[PDB]
Amino acid sequence: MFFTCGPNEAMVVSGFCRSPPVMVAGGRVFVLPCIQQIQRISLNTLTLNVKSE
Amino acid sequence: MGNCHTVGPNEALVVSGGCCGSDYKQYVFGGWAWAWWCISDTQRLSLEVMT
Repeated sequence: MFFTCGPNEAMVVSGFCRSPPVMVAGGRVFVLPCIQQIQRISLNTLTLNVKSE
Repeated sequence: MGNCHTVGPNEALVVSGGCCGSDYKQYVFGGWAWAWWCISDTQRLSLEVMT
């Protein structure tokens, strides 16, 4: 089955015959849903209010 | 009966017992493993940052 992510995210795929996990930023990957797992990370910027007192 | 277990890079999976012997630990850190219901148990630990 095909899985897609925007450029704002990276997809990590681990599983059968994919022991070194495949990492794709903004693309499509063919995955076995019951024998391989997909995880994601947001590439967005965070505007942090860094207080000091 | 046996199960196929998929593991993320963030996890250490330890499987005790298996195709290579009796008295041993099988070491996994992402990817996958094959486990026999009564010949090999499966236990995981997170490798993430803790602050």
